[PDB]
Amino acid sequence: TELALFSRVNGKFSTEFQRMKTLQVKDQAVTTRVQVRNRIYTVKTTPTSE
Amino acid sequence: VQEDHVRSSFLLDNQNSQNTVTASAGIAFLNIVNFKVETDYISQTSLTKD
Repeated sequence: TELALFSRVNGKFSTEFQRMKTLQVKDQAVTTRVQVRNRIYTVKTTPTSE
Repeated sequence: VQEDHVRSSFLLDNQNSQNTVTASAGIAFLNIVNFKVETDYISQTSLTKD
């Protein structure tokens, strides 16, 4: 600010603004399935075959 | 004979900080009838981790 009635009447407003908005989302999904089946039903050769 | 296990794990974080700094002035009656100074400053930080 400034004022006077004799020699020095002025005005000033050196207003400033600095804003910096930074976001950082970071998502990481990971799925891993493994599944295994087994069956048996056995068979032998007869001990007297030719 | 059948069986199964489930093991969920859920770990969440957060650090939501803040700042606010302000200054001021106002030396004004003599040799300068008016000049005013004030700065402002605000900072935020919000970090979530799950």
